[PDB]
Amino acid sequence: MNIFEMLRIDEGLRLKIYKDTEGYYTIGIGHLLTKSPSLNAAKSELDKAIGRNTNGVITKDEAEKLFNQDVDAAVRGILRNAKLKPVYDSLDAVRRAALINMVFQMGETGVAGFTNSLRMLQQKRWDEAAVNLAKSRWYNQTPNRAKRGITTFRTGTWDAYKNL
Ligand SMILES: [Cl-]
Ligand SMILES: [Cl-]
Repeated sequence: MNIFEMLRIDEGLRLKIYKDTEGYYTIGIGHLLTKSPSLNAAKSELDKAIGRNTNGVITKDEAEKLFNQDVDAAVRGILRNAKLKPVYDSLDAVRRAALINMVFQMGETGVAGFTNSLRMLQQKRWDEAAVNLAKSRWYNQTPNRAKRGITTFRTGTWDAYKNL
């Protein structure tokens, strides 16, 4: 298991523009296009992202290319973030993947906001961090996904994703 396989399980793959859990236009493997309510605005962002007149539909390879870019960006946002970097550096390989997943899902800003949980993860207080992570809009709005990430931080294994 690795970050790519992990996120692909969590986000799925869709080749036509769709609306995410928050109702925002997205495509591919969880690639957010825009927060705007306009489909045209989404189609325009899509074309700009792909480099061609897509008409709201992309191919598998194009989906994968956005994905590779998105993971890369997530990793880079963590390393440039003063609050995130130290946490990430302190963690083992499996848990690092969980942190990338959260950033990919909620942005660097969103995660950096989990001040207390981050401090607990840095301290390696797994059970405590897991309890703190659950006290969030993130867990209440997308519980199954959040549970998978929380278990990963708790155990340091890929258990929550094997079978999926
Ligand atoms: Cl882009
Ligand atoms: Cl969920």
